[PDB]
Amino acid sequence: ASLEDFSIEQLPAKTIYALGENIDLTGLNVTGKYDDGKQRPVKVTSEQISGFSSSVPVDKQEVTITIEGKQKSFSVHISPVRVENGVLTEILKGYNEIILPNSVKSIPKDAFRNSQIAKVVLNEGLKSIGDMAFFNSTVQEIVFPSTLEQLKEDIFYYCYNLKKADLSKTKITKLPASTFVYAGIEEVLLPVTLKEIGSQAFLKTSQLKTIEIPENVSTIGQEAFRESGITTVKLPNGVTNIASRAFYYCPELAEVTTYGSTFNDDPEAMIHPYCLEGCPKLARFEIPESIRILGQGLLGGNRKVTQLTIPANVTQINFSAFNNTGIKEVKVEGTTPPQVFEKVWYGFPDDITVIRVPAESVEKYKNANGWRDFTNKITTF
Ligand SMILES: [Cl-]
Ligand SMILES: [Cl-]
Ligand SMILES: [Cl-]
Ligand SMILES: [Cl-]
Ligand SMILES: [Cl-]
Repeated sequence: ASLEDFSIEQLPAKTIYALGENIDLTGLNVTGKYDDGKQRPVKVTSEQISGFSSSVPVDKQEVTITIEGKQKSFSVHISPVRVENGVLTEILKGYNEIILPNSVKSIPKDAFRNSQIAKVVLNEGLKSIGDMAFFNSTVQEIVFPSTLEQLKEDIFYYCYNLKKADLSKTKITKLPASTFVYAGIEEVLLPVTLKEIGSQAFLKTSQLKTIEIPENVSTIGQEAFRESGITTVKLPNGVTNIASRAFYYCPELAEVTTYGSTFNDDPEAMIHPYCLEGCPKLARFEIPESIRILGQGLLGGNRKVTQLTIPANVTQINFSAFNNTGIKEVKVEGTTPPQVFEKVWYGFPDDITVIRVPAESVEKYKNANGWRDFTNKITTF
């Protein structure tokens, strides 16, 4: 009935510790093999443990289990951070890479402000990141966890070396205002839970090559992609609010395309004024199916977009919406002409070639306010 050997069946759930944290054996499962032929679970306590210490940072620390003179080891990692009541309260200086312990529930405001770190691996269990958390940090790479649900503003503001932000597995519902202003991000992946992009979130992201807006986003904040380096944009059809100057002065923006079957019935749904003004390379522009109103000067100054389709949901086109453009051919899909509330519309260019509308609606369009200004250019699909 003497112990002959023992096996570590399951390691403790916590193997990444903050400085000054005691070991936690929850989840540790040890099986003992005895001289009477029986295998039994063995209760492991502090009395059977040696080699644990969270006094200094250690990449790989060997923790030994001793039972009846027999020994087996497992590794822990001591991170150069302090955590109080789930809050990351301190970060030691001079560490190029930090792996957050399992105990971090929140990162407070300015935690990594002006940090010289290269890489941060955020932990499973992390729920929120506070204001300016990585403001003007030299951080090059961040591993985000599936439990991240809340963000405050200006987190990666001035993060010139942050090449990528993969948030696709997080649960965030809002990307706050000014998240990546002047950041060096080349690519950003957003989760299915995302509903809105805050104001100036990608302001002056000169290296951001593209953007794919995920399926459940309804709102794109004011000047969200102003002066970004984005070459292409993908929008779900369920987008209802594209705020003013959202893609303002994007010098490399070549196309804005829509996708999917998402649809939101919202009477305020609108592409707000001067949304894609100052985009000279824009040559393909598509409107999401959920849009109800087309604001003023949406493509102001552009000459490369020659074709435009007005989706069937559009019920209103505002003053001088598309007149200062190179649009030659328009397809209006609605059987009821979009309403014009202006006496002088300036809706489309005087140099337009054709407006194609449903065959059964040609007379309605020819006699409708605004649309009647282009009666000579109105024909069927
Ligand atoms: Cl390091
Ligand atoms: Cl670390
Ligand atoms: Cl916002
Ligand atoms: Cl709806
Ligand atoms: Cl215009």
